Amino acid sequence: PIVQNLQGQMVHQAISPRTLNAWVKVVEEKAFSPEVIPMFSALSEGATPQDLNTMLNTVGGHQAAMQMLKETINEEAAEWDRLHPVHAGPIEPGQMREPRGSDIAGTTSTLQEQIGWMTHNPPIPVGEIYKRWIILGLNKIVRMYSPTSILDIRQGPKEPFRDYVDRFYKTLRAEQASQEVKNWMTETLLVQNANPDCKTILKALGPAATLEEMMTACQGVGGPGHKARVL
Amino acid sequence: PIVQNLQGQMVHQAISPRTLNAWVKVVEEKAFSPEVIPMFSALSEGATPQDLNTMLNTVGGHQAAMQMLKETINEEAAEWDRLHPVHAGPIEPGQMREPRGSDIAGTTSTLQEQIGWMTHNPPIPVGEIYKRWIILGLNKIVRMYSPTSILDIRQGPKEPFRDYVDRFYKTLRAEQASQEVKNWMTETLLVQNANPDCKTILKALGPAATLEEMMTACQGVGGPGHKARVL
Amino acid sequence: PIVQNLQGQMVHQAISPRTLNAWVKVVEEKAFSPEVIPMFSALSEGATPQDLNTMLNTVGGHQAAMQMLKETINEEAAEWDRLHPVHAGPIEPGQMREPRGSDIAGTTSTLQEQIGWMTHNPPIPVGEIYKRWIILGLNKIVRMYSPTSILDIRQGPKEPFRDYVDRFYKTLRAEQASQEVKNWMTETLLVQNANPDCKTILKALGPAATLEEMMTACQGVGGPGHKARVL
Amino acid sequence: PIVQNLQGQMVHQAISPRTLNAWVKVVEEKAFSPEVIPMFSALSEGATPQDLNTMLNTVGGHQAAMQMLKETINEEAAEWDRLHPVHAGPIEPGQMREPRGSDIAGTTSTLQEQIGWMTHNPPIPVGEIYKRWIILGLNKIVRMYSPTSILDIRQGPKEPFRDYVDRFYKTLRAEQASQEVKNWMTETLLVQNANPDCKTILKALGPAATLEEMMTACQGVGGPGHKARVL
Amino acid sequence: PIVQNLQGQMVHQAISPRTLNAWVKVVEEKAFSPEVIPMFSALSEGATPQDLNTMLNTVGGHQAAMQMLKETINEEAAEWDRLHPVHAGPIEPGQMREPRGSDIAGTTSTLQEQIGWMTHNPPIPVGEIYKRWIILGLNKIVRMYSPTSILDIRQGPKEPFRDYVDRFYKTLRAEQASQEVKNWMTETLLVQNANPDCKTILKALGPAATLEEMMTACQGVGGPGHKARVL
Amino acid sequence: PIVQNLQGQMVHQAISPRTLNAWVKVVEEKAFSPEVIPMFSALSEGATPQDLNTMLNTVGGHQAAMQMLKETINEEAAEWDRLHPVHAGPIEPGQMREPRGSDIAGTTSTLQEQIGWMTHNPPIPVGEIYKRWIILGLNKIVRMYSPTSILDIRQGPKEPFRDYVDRFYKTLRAEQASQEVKNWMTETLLVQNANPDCKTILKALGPAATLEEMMTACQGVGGPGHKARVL
Repeated sequence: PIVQNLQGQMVHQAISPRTLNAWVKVVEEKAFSPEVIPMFSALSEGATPQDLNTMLNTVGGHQAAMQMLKETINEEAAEWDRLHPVHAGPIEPGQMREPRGSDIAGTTSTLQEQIGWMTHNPPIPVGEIYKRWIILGLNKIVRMYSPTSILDIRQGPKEPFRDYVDRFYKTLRAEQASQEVKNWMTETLLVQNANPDCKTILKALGPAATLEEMMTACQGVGGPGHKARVL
Repeated sequence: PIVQNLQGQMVHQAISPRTLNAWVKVVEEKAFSPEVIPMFSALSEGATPQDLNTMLNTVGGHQAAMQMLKETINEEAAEWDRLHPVHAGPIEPGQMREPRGSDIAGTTSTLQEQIGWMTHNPPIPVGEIYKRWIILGLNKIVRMYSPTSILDIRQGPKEPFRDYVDRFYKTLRAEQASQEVKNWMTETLLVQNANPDCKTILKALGPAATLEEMMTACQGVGGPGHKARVL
Repeated sequence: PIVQNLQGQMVHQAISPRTLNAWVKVVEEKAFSPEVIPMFSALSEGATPQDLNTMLNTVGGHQAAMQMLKETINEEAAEWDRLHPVHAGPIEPGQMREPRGSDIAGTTSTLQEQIGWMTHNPPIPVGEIYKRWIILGLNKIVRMYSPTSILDIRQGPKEPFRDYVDRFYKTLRAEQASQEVKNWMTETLLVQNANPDCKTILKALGPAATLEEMMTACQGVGGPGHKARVL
Repeated sequence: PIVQNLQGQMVHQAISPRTLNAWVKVVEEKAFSPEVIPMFSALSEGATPQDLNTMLNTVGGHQAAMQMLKETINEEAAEWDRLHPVHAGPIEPGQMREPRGSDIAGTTSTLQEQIGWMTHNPPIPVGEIYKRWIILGLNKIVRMYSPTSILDIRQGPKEPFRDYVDRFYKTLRAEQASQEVKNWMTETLLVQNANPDCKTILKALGPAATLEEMMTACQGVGGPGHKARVL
Repeated sequence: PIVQNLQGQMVHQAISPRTLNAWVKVVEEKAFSPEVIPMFSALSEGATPQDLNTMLNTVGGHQAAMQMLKETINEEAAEWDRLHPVHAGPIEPGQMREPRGSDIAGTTSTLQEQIGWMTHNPPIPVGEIYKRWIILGLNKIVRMYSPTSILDIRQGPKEPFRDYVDRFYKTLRAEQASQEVKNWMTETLLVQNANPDCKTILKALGPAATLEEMMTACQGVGGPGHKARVL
Repeated sequence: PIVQNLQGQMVHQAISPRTLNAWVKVVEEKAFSPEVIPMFSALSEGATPQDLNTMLNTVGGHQAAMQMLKETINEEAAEWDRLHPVHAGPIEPGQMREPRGSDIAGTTSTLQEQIGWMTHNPPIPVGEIYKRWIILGLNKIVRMYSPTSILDIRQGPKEPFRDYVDRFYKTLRAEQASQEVKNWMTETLLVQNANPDCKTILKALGPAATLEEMMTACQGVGGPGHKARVL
């Protein structure tokens, strides 16, 4: 990784292998749940492409999904090669070469080379770009492997609103369709697939009613207060 | 995180996945509680608004909680909107631009602008501002996860004052009413829903008497259904 | 806490959450036992009032004992407030005002200000005074848990004196009895209800003995359990 | 190792027992998996040849395997001596000299010379060469005691495609055949040993198509839902 | 404990709850065995009496033992008063006072007296004085609660000499008698209580060979099953 | 123990009982074993001779070999002391004395001077000498506890040159058998009861074939060695 807030010059610094074992622990235990991606976002911060392949390639398991990840990163590399014109040397003797797509994967590049483009005036953030390609591919892997579908989250007759919301959100989180697509569902579908006791407050009483009145909706067996269950 | 320092200039510091993994170990295995609030408060000390977000976005479980937390912040963001001036003349120097409420909450702002506002004279304490707005959504969660309802608890007929007080005090604290109301729970309701030996001792002891005597009451007695006392 | 202890150069450092979480687990597992009291003293060493408030209120242990521990902080600050009458209240740009009861607990006050009384000449011992208010509150909770009966610990005719001496020193650690009340019990409990062969030996010794002499005594019971030199 | 990032990068740090225990656990779970080579690359960041020897003899299990690895070290160490005619400078330690393949494997060298060499201008990268020799013996064991032959795996009779390729890509990963054979096995052995109506889909999609289109196919083989993670 | 020795700026530190949880697992495990005497004596070199009273009162079990430790300390605090009275010569304002034996055990002294005496030149080391009454205390508990005799150990018929010699040296360490007597014990009892076939091997080996020779001879009687008994 | 992260200044901290205990945790659980020696090196770099004396005397187990090691660390002191000319100074302000046998072991030395020597420029490394002395005692306990009699390790009559490896190389890790007589073990004894096909491969290549060449020889008997090493 590269560190530049301890003193004002960039210096390279080793990865802790314990953290790698913890990232392995989180995808070994929790798999393709959309919550894992935060640990990786924290992992990949302030990295090089050499740190990034180490991070991608420490996950030994899940190789269909890693091979889907590998296809997504090859297609962004390949996009990068056809969106530029074809020459890639220094503009003038003694200036540096231009980043290729494969250099961004650290494939055809070495640590000093990647870091001199990161420290140059102006720099090219090849590490943050390679992290994007993984992060797209993680967002892809969570959706592909989600067991539930966001239109068919439907509220039972014995299920609290808070329990419905816990099923809806996680599934909504793991689905990869757009932000406004996602907000539009929370105006529509969230109401639509609610049980009539919850839906009755959400349609008729609307914006006027308290947040609390909605979150304690469809929980009235035994009156106020939350109900202890082992599940 | 950030390193404010004794006489040096304040400085940014490298992300910890081990803090992050450690934080949601409480959410996953202890759940949300008044007891989380000073651990979260000590854990989120020295944190930027972006570190605060990384921590909250990690949380996978608890999504009717997470939605209660987002909504409860949107009131205090929109409160920040009208406090902010319509016109007051020229923007201060030594700061990148001037924030609005989303820029406080790390939402729209870059980690340079955030530390920029801290480094300006005087400081804008964006992450300390935000740190309460989370605690308010935390407060709201505490009132949606309460399972003891302050009227309908009582002391059982021969049950310890030690266990009753634990019963009444931990309920009282999560109840969201004014202190004058909270004092009425302890003045009236308390006595009343206590069994006759614990009220009778409390009636019998004077105002400068020991609480070590009150706190041992009702251990090895028969109470209603089993007594021989006429009162 | 404060670091550079007792040296003319003291500076505050935030408590690690790992340290705090060690104090939360120490408290949840060992509970309000005699053992945990000096464990609190270590952590209290150079704690501020503002750390001490965190330590007291972050813990998920029995609340009726915590409420009497808090009610001793309230008794001790109205006593201090009784001890020193205080002239002139807070003013906005002021410094080095007199410390009220509320402020020594850290309630009406802020970190920089608490620091101000500790770095004064000669220094106020702001956390020590509050620290002593907690230690009393601890000691009172041990008297609530005390065995009802000292006369039903096992003290029959085969029960050995060293194991009985544990049974008694644990019955005493809970009671916390004065040297004049212990002098009554060493004769007419301890040495009286010793097993026959050991009490014959203890009748020759007499009960005014030291523990070192009492433990040295008892060679003439069968086997090696009571002997001080073993063949 | 040196993990130093401030100053002249010269201050050596001791490797930790705790880290070497977390490493020893990985060998206990997964000795023969290629997810170990990046964990071990991550553990050998910044190592001296003393440290590399400490880490090689920390593993106690897999006797024949770590004595294959040591065979492999000694072969390259002897390769090195007939690759280089005439080693420059003293034949004895502790004066300016060319490290032999034995000084490189740490055997005739000292930490004192190993730091001299790594701190030289240009730096002589003894802990990196010694790393690469361990990596070459480690890959050979990892391929040698691999559990799966690529040829003998097949799809199961009422089995999905998703768990069949979960194994096939992971098996193609520690495969010893070169990329041109690896693409023939992808091209042929995948779709040869696929079950008949998936073979249908495979050939209908063709080879150039995204893997993601194939990962959503052959799911009605598993039928109705009955075992996935609860939201 | 006192840290940062020999730079010209001594520092004091405090003991973390996680350290304390580790300490009292170890002291309650090894209370009656000599194993405890090095642990205490190492931590004395860096401990104030306030540090040593922390290590004493956190242990939490063995009340006859651990209190008799404290009685021994107050016994030897009394001794100190009449072996050296404070202040035989002059005394004046601004001069550092002589320690009393209650100032040694920390009971009457402040922490600044205790660091002040220690950090003088030639030093007054009150931590090293207090360690004598501690180590005496430790020998009194392990002497009284260890019933183990050097006079009942022996080698059975199928017992390895290495197994007998290891138990004998462990019971030798436990036995409190001066080295010249122990040299006698090895001379005599160790040959005398050895197994006849092996008293013959030692008669054939003679008296002037090494400890390595006795324990590597005379082994392997235990059928196939011998491997469980010896390492 | 000492720690240093920066040039030309450092921090001696007091010995953790947690880290003392880890060493005890390796000895109590795994005893004397090859991997004690790595772990012990990784631990002991920052340790003073007083740290190392604490680690030895805290052992409670394996007491006869702790004596064998005590004799070994003492005779190495004697060999260091005897074989350099003696000109043994006193404690002299601003002059460093010449380490002698007893000084290297802490015996006739004190904590200031142990930091002194270890942290000079160029260093005087007494704890690095003292490491090697302890190590040389430990090779003897291991060599006693490890297997022996390389001649008696035979191949089953139905074995296909394949399963002897793990006991055979454990004995060769224990002490190295010389290349001619290890050829002779292989040619004369080891292959003697073997199938004709394995006897034809072993004689063609010679007794000194690679462990890679032999484990990939004799294919498809189904004998000894046809089990998984990790499952």
